[PDB]
Amino acid sequence: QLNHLYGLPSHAIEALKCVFKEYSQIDNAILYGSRAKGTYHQGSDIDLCLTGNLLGITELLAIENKIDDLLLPWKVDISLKHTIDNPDLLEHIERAGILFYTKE
Amino acid sequence: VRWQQRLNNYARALQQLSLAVNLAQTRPLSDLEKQGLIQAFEFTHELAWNVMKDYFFFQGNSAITGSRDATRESFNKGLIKEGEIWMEMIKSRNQTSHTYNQSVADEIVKNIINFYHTSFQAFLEKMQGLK
Amino acid sequence: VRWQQRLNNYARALQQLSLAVNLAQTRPLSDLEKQGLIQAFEFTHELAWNVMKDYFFFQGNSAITGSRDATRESFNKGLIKEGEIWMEMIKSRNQTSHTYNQSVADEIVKNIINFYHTSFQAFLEKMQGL
Amino acid sequence: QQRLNNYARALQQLSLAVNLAQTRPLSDLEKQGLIQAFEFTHELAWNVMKDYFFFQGNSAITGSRDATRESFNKGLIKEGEIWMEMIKSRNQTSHTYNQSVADEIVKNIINFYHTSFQAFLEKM
Amino acid sequence: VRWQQRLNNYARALQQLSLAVNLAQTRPLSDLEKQGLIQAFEFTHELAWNVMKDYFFFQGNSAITGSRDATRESFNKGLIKEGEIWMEMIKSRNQTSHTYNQSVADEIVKNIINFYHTSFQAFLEKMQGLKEHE
Repeated sequence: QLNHLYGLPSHAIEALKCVFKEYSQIDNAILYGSRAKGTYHQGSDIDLCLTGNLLGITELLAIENKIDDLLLPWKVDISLKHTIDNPDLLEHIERAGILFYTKE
Repeated sequence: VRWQQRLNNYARALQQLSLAVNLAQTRPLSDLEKQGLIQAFEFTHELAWNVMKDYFFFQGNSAITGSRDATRESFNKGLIKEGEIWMEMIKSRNQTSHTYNQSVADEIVKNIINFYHTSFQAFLEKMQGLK
Repeated sequence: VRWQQRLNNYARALQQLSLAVNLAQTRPLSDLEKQGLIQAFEFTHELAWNVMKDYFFFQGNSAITGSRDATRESFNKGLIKEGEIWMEMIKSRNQTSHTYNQSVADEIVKNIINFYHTSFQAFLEKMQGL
Repeated sequence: QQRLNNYARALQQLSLAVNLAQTRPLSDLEKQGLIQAFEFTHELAWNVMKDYFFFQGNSAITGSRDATRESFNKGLIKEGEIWMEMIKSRNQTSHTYNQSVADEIVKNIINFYHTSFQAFLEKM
Repeated sequence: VRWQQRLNNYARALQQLSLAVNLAQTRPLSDLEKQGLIQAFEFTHELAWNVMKDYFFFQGNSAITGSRDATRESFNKGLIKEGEIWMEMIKSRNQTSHTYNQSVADEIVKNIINFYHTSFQAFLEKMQGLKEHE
């Protein structure tokens, strides 16, 4: 109930940022979907898109396994940017996507 | 049908757990009674997440395997409202073997009395309304 | 709107399913091809019932918890006219883990070819008409 | 072994609950507590067996059944039937909300399991 | 006792998967055959992790709930060696329910042919060796 952004508590956002910090191949991560539009309900998914060039499906599935181990209640749909060929999905990410994490 | 029998067994288990919790909210429990409360929470939560799994299979979702998947899907589909509490329930389950250290047992008992019982009752009311 | 994007993805999946079906109607399929047809059907049905869920959420309905509730509400609301075939779709989905038994796989592909594909096309037309 | 210490503590707490059971009737919550005591005590015990056999160059122990059978074959336990029944009780834990299952488990705990646990501690 | 029947079913599923993987070794596969290959891996892995659960229940461990707990316990107790590969299997399942991605689809097929099949066969050889009767 006590949220920070996107209807999520601060510690959840930071825990995900933590898992992304383990991967130097992640240039950034963009939040899209309902939590980026404000049209989210309590148990809504967390839709994230990892922008990175050195990221393969191997790292993709490893990150998903790490996220799962965080034991968060929300589901996380993670996807690599350069692996998407759905024009509609791309349009939505570039129009309504919020910068969720940045590598520094 | 299957998830409705699991829900009846869950209701019985939650009756027992509610007796235990209500005893805890009126007077401090001994170590043995704390361990018994932990055991009651354990079998109640087992029944609960199996109820979620059965219900979602009945809905056409056969991808759920364990308590994690069941809990997350229940949170996403509105069966439960406080997901973090159910994830902590799972974490408590994972600590069952270390309840002989009184610190772990006390923490789990606090969680059972202050949070898990309300969530179990809410889940029982929700599922019963979907029969 | 969410249900319209879901409907676009569902149209893509149903087009792939239509390719697989037209192949099945041109010549017999190997066992591997039957497994692939089952997979395409699963993609299509998942996307279809999620389209239904999204559309009803646009109507102020949050009580859709899965494919069964979505199908029942689609029948009650007129989105689909033969709820029995969609209940059979749910049965086929729940049989997915046993398709190594080739009788189960054969039953599922039979249902896909003879019934499910047409219902998917009609559902696509209906949702495009809303 | 370091795990033998924790086993001794868990067994001490289990003994307290058993000694209490002999003097007066236990309530349902206390019966469930005794079941949980047996739970963590037996977990500690069979993991003790596993560690002891691993130190002897035997990483082929995959669970409590393998450890129990190996110990029975090495005289670490004298009545392997009691430990097989213990394994049986462990698997009935989710069903202790049924009064019959709980009473069966509790009876087995008080009559046989406690003595076996104590004898096993003595040997280790 | 129950894990042995499960193991037999797993052997049959693996046979079907082996036929597909060996076919892919002789020639490329069509998109339909690739989806069939994924389907074969899915019902092979579903049976595989249920064999782990059933066996550990036989051993007296009734704490395992899902494929995650079952894979972790299998690696810990020595039933499998490539723990990470089996964890990758888990996140490769149920891609029917997670939108669709062609590139991802192709990478799972590559992982099935180059790693998963071998892990399945080794797991079958280990479990069959642990069987003593029936």
